[PDB]
Amino acid sequence: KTHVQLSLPVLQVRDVLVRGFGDSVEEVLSEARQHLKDGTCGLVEVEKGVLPQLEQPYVFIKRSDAAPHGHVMVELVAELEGIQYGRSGETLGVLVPHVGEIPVAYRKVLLRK
Repeated sequence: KTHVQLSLPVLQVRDVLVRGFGDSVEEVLSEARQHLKDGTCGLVEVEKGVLPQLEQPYVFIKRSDAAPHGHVMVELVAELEGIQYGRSGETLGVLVPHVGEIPVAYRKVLLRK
């Protein structure tokens, strides 16, 4: 399927144990997609002071359209030293590995895969 319904655990930035997906734009997009498929991907909501506490390159989920079955349609955009790889809508948050942190909420998304 071109899209997959996912419920992403929303993590507090200070709880996150693994603060990025790797060391290159291509690697972080690769790893983000693998973790989304394996159900091992978390979401951190972006506010003042969040991104400097995480590791670049960043992987964002961005709204790709204006929400089937309550799932917002999203795609992946990476960012490294202020340059983004991909073009999309509003940021829903930054993706990180999930390694058993307790979430505060869930974010239902339809991931363009």
